[PDB]
Amino acid sequence: AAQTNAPWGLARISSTSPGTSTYYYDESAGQGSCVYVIDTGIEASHPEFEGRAQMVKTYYYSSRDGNGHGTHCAGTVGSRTYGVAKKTQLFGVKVLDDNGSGQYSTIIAGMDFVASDKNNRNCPKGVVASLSLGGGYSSSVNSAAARLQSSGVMVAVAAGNNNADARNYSPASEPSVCTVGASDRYDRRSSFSNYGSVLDIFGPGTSILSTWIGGSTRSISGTSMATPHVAGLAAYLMTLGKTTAASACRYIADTANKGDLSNIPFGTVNLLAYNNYQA
Repeated sequence: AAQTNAPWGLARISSTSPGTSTYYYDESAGQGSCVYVIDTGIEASHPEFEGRAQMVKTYYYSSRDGNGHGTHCAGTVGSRTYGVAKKTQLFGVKVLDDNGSGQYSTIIAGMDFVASDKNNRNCPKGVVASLSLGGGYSSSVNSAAARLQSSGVMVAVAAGNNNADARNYSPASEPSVCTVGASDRYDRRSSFSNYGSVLDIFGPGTSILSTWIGGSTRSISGTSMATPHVAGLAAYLMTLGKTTAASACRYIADTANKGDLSNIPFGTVNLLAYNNYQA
């Protein structure tokens, strides 16, 4: 595969450099892994999702996505035009309101609806969860994240958008998961992006074009945009044999673009999510 004049995010993860405008990948393309987008929900009726998106769970009045973010990121996972893994199912938990917010009661319950619900679904390839969310540090929410990973669900968390050591932010801080940071298109860790010991890989977080509520397709920045790429790739890869739910992060890191970002602090890993598709 070889989708051209692609978003900058997708093209980048297929490329050892920035400055390429075409996305390259395997014909597998996510067919048979599943991904759990944990955020404001999936507008599954989007023409981009071709039936692959759905609302498995919602802790609020409706499954309905009325922010866009849950849809946006969902696209970056498994949209056909904007997404990393273009043949994967997309299982929406709606843990967050349209105010743009929620509780750890819900958040955690979302982590843990999935730890089970994965069962109910079919992913002979493996499952990926996207923590499209983060707050201050809290030791429940981190436990949850672990539990979820512990339970064979490849977890991807945004490092955060506070321009701080992630360690003061959860679920990002949890050792077991893959904590993701953002890069701007010129191989620069993005301004908002958090950092430090904990972070695993980097992704495209910046200017990221993807799906949106009401048929549209817009472009927002954030380290929560970074992650569905990584979950996307995780799911793209776990589908390929190349790794297991546990081994994703440790693979993605072993396979990344080494010393291929700048504006990287001390400690903080210098690696960038690479898909490794020698086309």
